[PDB]
Amino acid sequence: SMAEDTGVRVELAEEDHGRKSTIALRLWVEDPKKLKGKPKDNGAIEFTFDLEKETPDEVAQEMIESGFFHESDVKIVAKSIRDRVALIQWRRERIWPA
Repeated sequence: SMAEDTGVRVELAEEDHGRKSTIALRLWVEDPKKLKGKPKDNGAIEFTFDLEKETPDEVAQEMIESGFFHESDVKIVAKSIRDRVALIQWRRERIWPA
């Protein structure tokens, strides 16, 4: 589905140089009214994401298993990661090459 403002932000922690399989990301809650479970506010959740081996759904599920979000918000977390990773991959394939 089209990218949207889900209430959950996912953004780069540093520039993507395109040379490695991993990128460094940060996730935080921008609008808690859009979540069924209201999390503790301990700041951004940092994480490295492997573009070759990992999916947005697996990382979202690991965040549920770690207690960061309510299980009824898993689809919102997964979509927020997916929207950001799709932009990173577009740039690697369609902009970054000479």
